[PDB]
Amino acid sequence: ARNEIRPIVKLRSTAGTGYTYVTRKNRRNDPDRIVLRKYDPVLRRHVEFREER
Amino acid sequence: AKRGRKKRDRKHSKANHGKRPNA
Amino acid sequence: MLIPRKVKHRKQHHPEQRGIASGGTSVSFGDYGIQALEHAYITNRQIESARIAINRHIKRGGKVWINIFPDRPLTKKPAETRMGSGKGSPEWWVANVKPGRVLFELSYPDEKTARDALTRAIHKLPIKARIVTREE
Amino acid sequence: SSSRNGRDSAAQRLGVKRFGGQVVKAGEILVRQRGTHFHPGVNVGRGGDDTLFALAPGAVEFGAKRGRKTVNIVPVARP
Amino acid sequence: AELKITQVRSTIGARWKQRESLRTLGLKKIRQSVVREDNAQTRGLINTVHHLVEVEEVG
RNA sequence: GUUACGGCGGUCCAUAGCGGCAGGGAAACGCCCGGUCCCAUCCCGAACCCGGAAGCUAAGCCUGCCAGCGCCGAUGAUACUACCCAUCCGGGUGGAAAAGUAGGACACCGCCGAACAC
RNA sequence: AGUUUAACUGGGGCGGUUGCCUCCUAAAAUGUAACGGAGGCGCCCAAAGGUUCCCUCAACCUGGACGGCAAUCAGGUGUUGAGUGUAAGUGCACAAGGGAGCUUGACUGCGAGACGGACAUGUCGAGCAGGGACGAAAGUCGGGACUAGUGAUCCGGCACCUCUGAGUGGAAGGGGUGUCGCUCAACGGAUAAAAGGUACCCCGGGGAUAACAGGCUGAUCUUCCCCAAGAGUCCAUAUCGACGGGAUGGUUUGGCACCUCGAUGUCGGCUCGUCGCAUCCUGGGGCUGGAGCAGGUCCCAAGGGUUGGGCUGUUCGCCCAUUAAAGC
RNA sequence: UUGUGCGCCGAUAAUGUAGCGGGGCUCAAGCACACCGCCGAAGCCGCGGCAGCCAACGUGUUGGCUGGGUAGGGGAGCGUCC
RNA sequence: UCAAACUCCGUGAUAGCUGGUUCUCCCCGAAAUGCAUUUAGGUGCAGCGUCGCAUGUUUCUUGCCGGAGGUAGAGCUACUGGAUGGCCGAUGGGCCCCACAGGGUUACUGACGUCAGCCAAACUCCGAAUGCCGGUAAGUCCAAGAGUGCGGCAGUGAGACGGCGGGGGAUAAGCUCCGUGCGUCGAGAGGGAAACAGCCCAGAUCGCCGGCUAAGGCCCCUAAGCGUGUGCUAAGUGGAAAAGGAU
Repeated sequence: ARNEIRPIVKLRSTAGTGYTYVTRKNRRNDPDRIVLRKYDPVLRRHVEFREER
Repeated sequence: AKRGRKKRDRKHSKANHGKRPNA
Repeated sequence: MLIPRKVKHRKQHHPEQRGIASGGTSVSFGDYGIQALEHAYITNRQIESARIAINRHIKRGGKVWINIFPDRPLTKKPAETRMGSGKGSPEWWVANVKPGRVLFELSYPDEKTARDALTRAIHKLPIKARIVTREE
Repeated sequence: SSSRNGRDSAAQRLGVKRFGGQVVKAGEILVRQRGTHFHPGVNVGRGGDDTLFALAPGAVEFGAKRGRKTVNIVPVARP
Repeated sequence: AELKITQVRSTIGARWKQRESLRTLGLKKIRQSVVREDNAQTRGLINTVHHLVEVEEVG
């Protein structure tokens, strides 16, 4: 729709040594941002991403 | 009144079999 | 006056006037009944007029049952308005009445007064009707 | 002086699409449906939208399994 | 044994099934006649189009 | 093969259910004793799990009985209806309900295992 | 100075609405309109997703400290009447409801065959491969019980690529993969960019479309009737007759929009008629709560007659003075 | 007192009978039920000519079916001038 | 002639607009619907037409077997809601015994249950016909001049009335809006209907001073029967009509 600072906010999910940004739309009135996360990159395999915007 | 009724009642004749166009 | 206290859907299609009765073709609770013969929509005010016609003709004591209730509305829409632009509001309430159906049932002793009363209540209604005894 | 109604929703073309007796290939769609009005039986699968489909070729049999109308697939006879 | 057919009316004002079924029996014009079997096929076609055909019976 | 046995299944899943009466425990189904060991409670060995067989068929379960609560259910007729006839009405060929009735029904069937036996 | 200023519409305007989901109409497949009837959306979600396992509510009856209609508890009946994130339906107890442990498949590369289909869009999809979750294994996991939750194309932006690099070598730039930027909501989106008047009006067209008139119907209006609650001192019917009901006539305000917009000249007045009777007078008559004079109501009856004046453009109306009477 | 088949009143508008199409009709020429015949169309048949599709045969004969037609598509032709 | 003269030129301006468009025969032959639309009177694609090639009966019809449906109808102590009359009276409550607690009384208001009779497009434990999807067996078969695929050439995209089913309206309209292997008109003459596009019959190759029939009709006008038989009608019914009234 637009680009307002919506409750459902943020994006970008980048990878360590894995450059395949996987995306997801989530809220931000909750605390967390330094744990969980996983997925398959290019040439590599099931390893861990950050939510890095 | 009269005119419409006589139309709609001429339709009940025998050679029409109960029906006519524009009643 | 007879109306329901609330209907779920307060704008209904017009009832059908096709077919004969399935129930109410048999006097139930009195002795001297009324039976319809045609198809018609009978309203609130008609039935009020009729029960008053009966009570002012027996005047003392003798009971009257009304096996009908106006639970189906109809919609007038306000005057001098071009057609279109919606559906009017409910203003009067009918009951459908298929032939064979019984409307009223009296319980008064003398058949003279009773038959006369039912006749006075027949002449307050739009339908051809007849009078019934509970017998076969 | 408004009729605030008027809306509606376009169709979704639901219902049976391969009735009793017919020959169906694999992955073919027997019925589209919202709920499990018709349930799967044998050689039949369910979708995401509660669609049904065939898992094995053959022909249909709308039978019941404990009060619930099922759909099945039976082996055709090889020529 | 066999049925004998005689088309009487016309196929005008008449629907698709009736028309196609007169064609089935072989009838096109009026006063045509046909010598047909009295099996279920034929009986059903006549049930369909009885108002268009007079039916007689040799047998 | 067979008995008032147990277990796994099926019927286009109540004709199979609920309730009442009587009745059975050989091996089995069970209930019961106790938390040593695996394991478990959003607290509780109540449940799940473990180790055994003092006790009882009371209950579960199986057997017969009761058509009472529920279910099943026709023929024929009627409603409705396709087609046709018919100047309004109504009608003819075919199809055919629901309800009601007569009635039915205290299920049936298959496989393995036991016990029992030639 | 150049140009825009929407469409639908039972004429246009005013109002309202335009896209998507659910239900009825919708006529037992699908589909189907109306300014027809009821609602809703332009989201949320370290879990309200995945998986393995386990359990069954609502309601009622009773007991029970504060506690009551209800709070948490215990015991029974309870096939399912609660609840399902959010509208409705279809489904869900075999649970998709409730609860607990791990957890990221809310993945990558594809996709047989099919639905629906103007077209572009849209929907499911078994199965194969890497690499994983859960589980003892079988097997399930390519988001949510399902359907709504969003917007084509162009033009630009960010990261990565072993694609190109306007003589060579680089580079800019352009590409590609993954992605972002629009109440373009008039939601298949005329431009990135645009509100109104015309009784100064002009042109082309239209009876596809309105006003006068005709026409159809007759809600409404007038005329008439049916039944009789009562009034009428009593007395239903001398007279008025309620509450309801059934028809006329086509003059009234309106409904439809069928001929006429390459012209059917529209309120009233004057002059001039002619026609109907549902009759103002005259004429004949029945009943009376008709003593008589005057009347009241009803039936038949159209031949003749049915005034002049003030105000208003007015029709209608009110008034003055007369009249046998001052008709519709 | 029931159900029926025909009937009565209610009934009633304006250029002229004028709500059988008219004369006229109950000494039915009206309603109903059966029966007999008949008239009636460019329909069907009968005698002939042309034409299109197909088929059979022979060096174009026959036969069956067919032939309303606007928007429109296709095919085959007359006529005028150089 | 002036809400911005006149003349030549651009210029043959442009119009989703009106009108007009010329010789003949032969064959086939529609549509007035859908989605979208700065769009509703226009247009694009699909639909229906023909021409050519390809595929050969795959189309259609009738019979038989298999399948889902929730319509008419009916039903409701089989759910959601409305609701008639009874039985009980909890619960409520006027009032009394007066503490008000508590004991109760009386038409009182009547849950919940219970006996009986009822209604519903958005109520359904149930559930027709037809229509529909596939299979099969024949039929038509010197044809329906069928179906499907492809390519050329288009037109239509303002539909009307009648029957059946339904919405809006006043269950009015020659009203308006949808459905329908229903029809006709459109594009279709002729006969009957007094005259009358849509009604009934019937689908026109041309000719004949030939015959038989349909719908309809046979006293004269008008060709055909003041036909046969048995009964009704007294009203000019026939040849408009209601509620209701009546030996």
